[PDB]
Amino acid sequence: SRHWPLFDLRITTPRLQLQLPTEELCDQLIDTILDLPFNTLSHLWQQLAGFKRDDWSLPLAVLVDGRAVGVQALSSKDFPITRQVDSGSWLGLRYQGHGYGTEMRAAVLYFAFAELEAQVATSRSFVDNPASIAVSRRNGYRDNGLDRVAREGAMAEALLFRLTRDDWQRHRTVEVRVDGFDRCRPLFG
Amino acid sequence: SRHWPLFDLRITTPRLQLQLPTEELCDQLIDTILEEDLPFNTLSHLWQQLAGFKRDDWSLPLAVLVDGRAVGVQALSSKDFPITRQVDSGSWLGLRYQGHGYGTEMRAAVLYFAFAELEAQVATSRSFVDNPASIAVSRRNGYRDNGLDRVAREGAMAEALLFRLTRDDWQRHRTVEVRVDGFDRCRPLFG
Amino acid sequence: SRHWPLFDLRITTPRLQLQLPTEELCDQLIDTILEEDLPFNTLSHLWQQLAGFKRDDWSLPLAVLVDGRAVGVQALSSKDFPITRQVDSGSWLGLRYQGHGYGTEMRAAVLYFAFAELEAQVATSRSFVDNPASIAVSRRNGYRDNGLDRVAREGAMAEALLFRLTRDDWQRHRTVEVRVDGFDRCRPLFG
Amino acid sequence: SRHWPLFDLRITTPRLQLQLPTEELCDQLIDTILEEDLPFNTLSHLWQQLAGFKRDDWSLPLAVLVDGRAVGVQALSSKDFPITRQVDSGSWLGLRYQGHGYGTEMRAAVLYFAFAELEAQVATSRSFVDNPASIAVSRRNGYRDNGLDRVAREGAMAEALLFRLTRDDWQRHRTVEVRVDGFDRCRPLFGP
Ligand SMILES: [Sm+3]
Repeated sequence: SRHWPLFDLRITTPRLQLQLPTEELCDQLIDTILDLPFNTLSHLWQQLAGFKRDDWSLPLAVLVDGRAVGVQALSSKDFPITRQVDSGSWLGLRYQGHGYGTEMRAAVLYFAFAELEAQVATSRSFVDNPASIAVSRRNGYRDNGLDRVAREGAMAEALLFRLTRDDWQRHRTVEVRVDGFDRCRPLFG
Repeated sequence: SRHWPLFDLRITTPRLQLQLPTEELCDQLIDTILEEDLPFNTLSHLWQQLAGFKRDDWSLPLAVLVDGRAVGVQALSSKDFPITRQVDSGSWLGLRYQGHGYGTEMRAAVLYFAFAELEAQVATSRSFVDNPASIAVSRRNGYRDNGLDRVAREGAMAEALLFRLTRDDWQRHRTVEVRVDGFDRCRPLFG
Repeated sequence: SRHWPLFDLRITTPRLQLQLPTEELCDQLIDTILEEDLPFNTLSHLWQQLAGFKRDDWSLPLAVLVDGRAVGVQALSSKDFPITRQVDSGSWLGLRYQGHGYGTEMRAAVLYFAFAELEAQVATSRSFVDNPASIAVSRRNGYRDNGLDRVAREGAMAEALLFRLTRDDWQRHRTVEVRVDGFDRCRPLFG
Repeated sequence: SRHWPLFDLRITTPRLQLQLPTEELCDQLIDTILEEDLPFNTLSHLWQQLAGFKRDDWSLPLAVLVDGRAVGVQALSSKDFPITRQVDSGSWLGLRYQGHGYGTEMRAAVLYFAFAELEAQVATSRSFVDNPASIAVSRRNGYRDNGLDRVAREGAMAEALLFRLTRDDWQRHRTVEVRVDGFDRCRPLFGP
């Protein structure tokens, strides 16, 4: 939308551009994924609509050559107080195995640490998703506990991760640029 | 969106087209309203209605187009529709588009959709007692009185008129020519 | 509870006493209803209503006592009361206590509390069309017809008649002596 | 209530009795806390937890009694318990009642309930880094480190240590004798 400055945020790496999904990018994302189409829109709509200073979720479309290939989300409750963010992500099947996962994580963590002035970033992976765990290792996260949840009716264990600003800085390798954030700054605090 | 059949629904009258608001229509609708927090408030509300559709609890905000331009919104909603067969409506129309009878026509459009396509038995609406435009729309569309209510509006008491229109009353007295296109693929979502 | 002044409220009529249900009274109300999920569902609903009390959104589920036995519930509730000055009521009465004039006495009890203690200007109620006893109680107490609503009830459509009672209509029709105790300490909670 | 079997559950240790708070016990717990909005805030919170019980999402706030006096609450919670077999706990103890070893004993009580009766596989807890007592309870009860969090607490950032205890570790190292009465009837309430 042209009535919401978060739509003008761009985060760019040498290979990727991240931005809030417009109608066109959402439909590209659904093609990438392909009840699922509506569930995907519904979820993105609800995240966009629920943005508040003290409870926000930014689902960023990840673009390779201008094409949406997945989503890298950043979120936080009580950010102005905790200075802690959490992330989640998915990447289309045919785009996995090319290091986009690591690069797109790098991109949101730069945004978090350099623009939002976060002090900690968290993530989690199912223990049977080594690719996502490898992304966390590469970005310098430290193990931060075990959790058990219901995943499609069966027990799944999740590994939790913690990345401080200092550890982030020591481990970073990806060049990241942020544009459009000046008008957005008042939304976060 | 190209991945949700409700976006292909079209309701057309002699002067109007109603359809689910796309990204472009939402932004046009916000342009109309602005004729600070209001833009996000508006997107947020539309987004939550689009995302919240459930067979047993839905709201359908339809952008109202006059010669291409989004001039306002005519909504229809219902909780437990398959059981109640009762729908409710609410609406707004940009100030510079008021006084042309678009209000009456847009209400007639969703009533046709509710009765002819959804097979509703009853449609309801409400107006603040000091909204003469909405009250006129209801009278021109042949609704019955259905009660007097009171609510809080901006920290003060506001009285509200309730309206009810039944399917047979509508069948026998309706006068607006309405066409619905793209409903067959939507049909399963409602029943 | 000894920590919430609403528990000290007493409304008394010639044959009835109404009060917020304590633990023992909730359990008697459940005894009454049972003339497997039902006990917990009742408990859960009463707890949630007790817990949800807010000045701008409250529900008062009053146990109705005949000779010490909890026989039914006469509820009063209101959203934005300080602004609207309007209250709503609902009730149920155990099967074997029906047909003895308790329904009208229990409505008179809460109506007096609303108009004389809370200083309400309007009281509303609704009754399903297939509940003529409850309809008659509304007519007996002076309520006027105020619309029709359809809702889902046990997976089937049930039509409700809505009722409206102004303070003047209340006054004109009131016959039952009502006394209210323990309200002074509750006063701040309501406004 | 005499219409909800969870009220007939009793968990006892050498010094303590734990049970779901009746109306009288809620009022004693509030008396203990008071040693303005606080009474109703407490009632409303207990009422909501009592009412919110579902197989797939429950919270069990247990009043802790020392010779009939209500000194605190030891809670046990789980979302999707029948699947995860993981429980979480939280608790408070009246200022007057701290430093007597009740915190460790009350934790031991719910752990035994969780592992011996609910057949939990994992128990978790968290403590603010500036709550040395709660941290010591987790350590005395054999929990291991399970990470670091930050939360907003009264408008300021507060760090919390997370703790995790497995059934095996509990079985090997538990020390407190615990008795649980009134659980048989409650079995179907916790299973699918
Ligand atoms: Sm009729």
